[PDB]
Amino acid sequence: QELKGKYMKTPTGYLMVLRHGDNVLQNLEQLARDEHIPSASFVGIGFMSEATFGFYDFGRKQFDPKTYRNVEMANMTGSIAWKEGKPSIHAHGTVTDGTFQGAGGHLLGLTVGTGSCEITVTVYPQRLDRFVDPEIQANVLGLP
Amino acid sequence: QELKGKYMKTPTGYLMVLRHGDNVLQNLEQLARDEHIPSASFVGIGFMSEATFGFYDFGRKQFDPKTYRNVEMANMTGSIAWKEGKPSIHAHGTVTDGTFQGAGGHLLGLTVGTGSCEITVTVYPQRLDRFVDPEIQANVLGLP
Amino acid sequence: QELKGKYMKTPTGYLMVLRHGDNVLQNLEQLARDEHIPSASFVGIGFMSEATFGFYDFGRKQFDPKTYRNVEMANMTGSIAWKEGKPSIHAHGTVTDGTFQGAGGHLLGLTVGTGSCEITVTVYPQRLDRFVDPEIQANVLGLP
Repeated sequence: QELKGKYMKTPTGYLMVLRHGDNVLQNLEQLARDEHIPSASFVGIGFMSEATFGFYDFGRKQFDPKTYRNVEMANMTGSIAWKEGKPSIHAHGTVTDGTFQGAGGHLLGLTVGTGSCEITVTVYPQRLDRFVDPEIQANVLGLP
Repeated sequence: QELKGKYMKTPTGYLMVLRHGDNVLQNLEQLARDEHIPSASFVGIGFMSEATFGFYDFGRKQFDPKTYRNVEMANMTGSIAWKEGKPSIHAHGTVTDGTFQGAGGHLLGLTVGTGSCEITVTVYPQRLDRFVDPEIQANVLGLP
Repeated sequence: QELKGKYMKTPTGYLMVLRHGDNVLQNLEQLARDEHIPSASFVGIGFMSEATFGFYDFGRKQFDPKTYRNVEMANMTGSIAWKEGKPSIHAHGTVTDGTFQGAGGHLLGLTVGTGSCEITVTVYPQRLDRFVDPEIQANVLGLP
């Protein structure tokens, strides 16, 4: 019942409308599990109480993080796939505040604020996993 | 005849190409009315003579606005729905100038400059309204 | 064989996953030629070893360019069409670095770094050309 009222089936996939306090990537993980999404693309917009990005450091194998608060999310773009049996969301975003200046990159997590988040999901029939590309030491989406 | 030559039907919705001087959100409103769009998602790009954003102030119930001139629109992302019988466009954007620095957020209005605006519209069969969410005092897209 | 393993057919078009060292717009040109794409929209994300943008100068008929290195591409949005028999890609992007500040605009070229690039392509049945709009001295996508 977690996702009750938070999405609708569309001809090409789903439309999701998340609400105050919803954890965006976790709700996309739950959609993947509830609807058994083989793989998907998505885009979205909304208003976030917090958005955390990471810039990956290959040397020390860690994301350097940064958190923004009470920001408009001008765009999110990403994919749904799987890794080790669990949903594996890969999302980027662009956020702006009352200066209107943009920031963002690779999303680690984000939470809807006093607003909503509209997400347009295009679902594919192929079950896709992500794997570590040994040439670069990063996760990449595998295609058939 | 307003929209003559400005869009084509696609398998999933429409593709719109707006031209010098066109008011982007107003042309999306007109597409909604002319094609009786129940609801839709969209993304787009273009070059704007002006783009006006707003950062909403919940205390005084007003957007603080900011206008940018002669800017590339690196992305727009949004939705078409209805409110009180009229089209209700919810759009965000990201704009850049000759410094290449990004800015944007919630769009209040924008006008195509010496360029064009390409808009990819995905149309859904469900008629959707936006409503004020009393928990947050903001418009949210209602789903069935 | 250039594009072997780099894309899959989807119900609405293609999904492309480009890899370290791939030239993004050139690979989209090659997809257009290999799959005889009449026209298309796309969005994408990835990590770029370099991304070059241009801000067009109408007076001297040239793009002023700027190159960013080792950047996350928070979004790309664009279209595939044709001009003089050759693919004509029109793409914008938004990139961020370890400051998380955003930059971008009109893309002249970009190369995948130690990462990948996921591209969601929506294909239309209509063959579209771009043409110079004599009122503005810029290329615009022509519609039927």
